Amino acid sequence: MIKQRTLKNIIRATGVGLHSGEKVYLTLKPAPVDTGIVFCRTDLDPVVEIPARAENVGETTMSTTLVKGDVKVDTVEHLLSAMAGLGIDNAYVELSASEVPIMDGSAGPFVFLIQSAGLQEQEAAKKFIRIKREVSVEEGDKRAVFVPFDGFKVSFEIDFDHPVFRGRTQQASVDFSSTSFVKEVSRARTFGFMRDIEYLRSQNLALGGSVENAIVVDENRVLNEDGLRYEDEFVKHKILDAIGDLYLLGNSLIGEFRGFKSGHALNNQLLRTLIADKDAWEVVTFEDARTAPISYMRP
Ligand SMILES: CS[C@@H](Cn1nnc2cc(C#Cc3ccc(Cn4ccnc4CO)cc3)ccc21)N(O)C=O
Ligand SMILES: [Zn+2]
Repeated sequence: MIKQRTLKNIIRATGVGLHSGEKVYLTLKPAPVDTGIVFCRTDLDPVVEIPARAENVGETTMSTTLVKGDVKVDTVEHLLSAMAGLGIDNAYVELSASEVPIMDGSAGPFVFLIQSAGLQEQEAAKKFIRIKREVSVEEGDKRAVFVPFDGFKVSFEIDFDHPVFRGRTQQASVDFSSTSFVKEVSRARTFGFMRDIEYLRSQNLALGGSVENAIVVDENRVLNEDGLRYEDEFVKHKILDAIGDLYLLGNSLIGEFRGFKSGHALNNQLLRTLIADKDAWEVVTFEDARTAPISYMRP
């Protein structure tokens, strides 16, 4: 059987919210079978619980925000990507503030935190959502699509408005084996252009941002002293974001995602459209892991 997974132990991290600039304490707690990823705001009385599900998304401007009443959890995409990548089904994420800490701007520190706490396989079949039919959404020149594929694959194209490393676009495609996410995606940091960042800062946004958690591109040159972790780090980061948004389906996907200048807003539109189109998907489990189209690393 491909089994559900949780953490073996509680683990803690601290960081700053990139948007809010607030110091936040993060606790990952093990959870039992069929819990899913549940976020909680520990700083509120009573404590408020928000399942990490498409129906709980309230804002998608520059990050995915979960909302329940007037209670928000901002920037869930990078932590959710790490959980998707490692195959964590069940976890409580307890936050002392309205934003997940940015860490280094990738999923790398979250996958390390999770793999340090250890993975616990549970005595229940892991649930997958299979893409049975193509589903697509467009808005102007932007496109996001689910395509049937016996496995998990994510393609992305981004269009910069000017030349960066002497071209206007980057494309990447990752056909996932057990090991692809940690090695080729997890370390891809978020990025901003200096002129955009200057504008975001003027409007009192990106208050936690720095070279320590973001690639800063001034014109066509990277300002970060040590440069890039991958040649195509920027498009690999959009693949990271997309895997985090896809996990709001609450079950691991069997199929292909393609993004063309997509972002959190259109990614979330795709998810809502797929969820509505019940003939395009079906929940499945694998009692024989050897015949399953997706493998996870050993726990
Ligand atoms: C959760 S992140 C999101 C994409 N996203 N959205 N907003 C963002 C803001 C930034 C930033 C930044 C920043 C970097 C350095 C500095 C210091 N500074 C300024 C000028 N000169 C200096 C050097 O002294 C100031 C701000 C990066 C990515 C962003 N994402 O990936 C969603 O998925
Ligand atoms: Zn991101």
